[PDB]
Amino acid sequence: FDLKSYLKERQRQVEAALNAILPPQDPPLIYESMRYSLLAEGKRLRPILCLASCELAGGTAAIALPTACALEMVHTMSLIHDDLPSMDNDDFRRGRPTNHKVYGEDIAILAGDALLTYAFEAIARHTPEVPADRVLKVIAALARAVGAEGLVGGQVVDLQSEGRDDVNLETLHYIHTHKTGALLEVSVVSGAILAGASEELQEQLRTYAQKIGLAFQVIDDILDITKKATYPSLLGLDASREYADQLITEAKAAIAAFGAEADPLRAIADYITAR
Amino acid sequence: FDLKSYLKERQRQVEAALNAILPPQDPPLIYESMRYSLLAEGKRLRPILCLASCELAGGTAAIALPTACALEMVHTMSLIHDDLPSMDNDDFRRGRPTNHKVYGEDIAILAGDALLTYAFEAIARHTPEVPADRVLKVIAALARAVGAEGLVGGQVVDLQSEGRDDVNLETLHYIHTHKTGALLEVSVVSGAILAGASEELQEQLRTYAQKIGLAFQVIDDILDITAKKATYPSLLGLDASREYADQLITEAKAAIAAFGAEADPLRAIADYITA
Repeated sequence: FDLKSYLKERQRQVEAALNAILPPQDPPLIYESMRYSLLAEGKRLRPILCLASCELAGGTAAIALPTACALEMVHTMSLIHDDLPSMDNDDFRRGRPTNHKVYGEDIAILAGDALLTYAFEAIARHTPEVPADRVLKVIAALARAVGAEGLVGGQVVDLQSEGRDDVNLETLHYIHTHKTGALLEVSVVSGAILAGASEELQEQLRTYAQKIGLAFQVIDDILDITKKATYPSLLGLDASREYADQLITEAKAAIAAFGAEADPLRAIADYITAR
Repeated sequence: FDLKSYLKERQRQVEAALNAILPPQDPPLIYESMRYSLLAEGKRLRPILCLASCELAGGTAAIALPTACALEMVHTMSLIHDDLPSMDNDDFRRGRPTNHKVYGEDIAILAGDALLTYAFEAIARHTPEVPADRVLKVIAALARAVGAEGLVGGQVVDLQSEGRDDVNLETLHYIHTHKTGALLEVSVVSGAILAGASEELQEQLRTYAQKIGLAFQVIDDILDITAKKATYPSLLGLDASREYADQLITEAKAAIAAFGAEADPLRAIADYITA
């Protein structure tokens, strides 16, 4: 399976969709700020996982593309807010000034707020050929994933953990499953819901997304060391490596029943451990 | 019509709903910050307009109460973000410290983000009986109203207008219809949509909400000078501003003139503004 080629094609398609679904409008400054962060270079993993889960569950890319775009908008608003001086205080991201360094903190906050709202608008208004009740379940699932039970909850426990000496593995698990996991889970589940997948298929994809998310975090901590409590700091390097391998095993196991449709998802799992 | 008595009863109902729909949960700090701003003293005009519009269009309070709560959550997140040092830099609001002075700017930003998301979750998850397609229309309408075409667009043109000497009546009209009007418009329209009102009834209520919003702003500007920023008095003159306020309330009551009973609370709110 040519993962490099699949990812490059899908990245191009998502970037073209994002550019078309949020065109330059009035007032020009707020649209420019939003698009400055949204159309910046990125892997587009969340939209790609949404389109791949839809296809695997028998749906078309077309029905899931608004939701795919929405997932990137929510991801983008979390980065804009996190770069703020009040939060991680970053002047640069991937070689490019951060939104607030170019437009001011006030415009950056507002660009984040407008992207979060546009995510919900795009799902509700533009999702084609899916019954309303299923589109509503996606709205509810995305709202749960991004808010205090998900992304925001994770950010808040992480902030409270800064410079503590007592951060344990339960705390680390909560932070990673909420700060990053919740949005990965809803990326795959939303694609499946739009396609009209069974609860069983939804739970399989949820398992896959949680596991690859945790795997990515364990391997990143390993690559850093290749006071912040990390998987290596608590488990030890060799135990961390085994944990990462167990997570990708359980991720691939969750989608073992399918054929060629699951190959892109299998390849993404493999790539993480190969990194 | 006893407005004082109607408002006190509806305020009690909304505050009970708000407290129940967002109970204290884990992580405790984020829920505490959210509730600190959400359950603070207020008129609850937006939820009240939602319940009143639903009833007027033949719906029940019960079908609109999650949306009513959602409108207050969005209003609350706008105040939290606006009080930030990056924006209006307010240490106090209605006698009490602002969210960021109590919890820090990071928790305040995240509490705002989590309230905006919960607004959409509450509508999608808890709206009873109303068919899904109409609940989706409310999600879309609220997203349009809060984002760059509405509240955020208004805030951005307002920020760009600070310390300009060329601010004209078109700019002032845009700011007030978008910064404050759009959320008032969607408060009444959302109630009507949930009830299954005609486009005609929706446009009548929209006209009413825009006009009372403008009327409130013109009268506030009058009361500031009665007791460089371009105002209605600075551009129109005091006596012309007074006539504009009276014309707005006239056009607002005219919009709902055909009704006879459930329009009385909306008529009373128009009257209150001119007083």
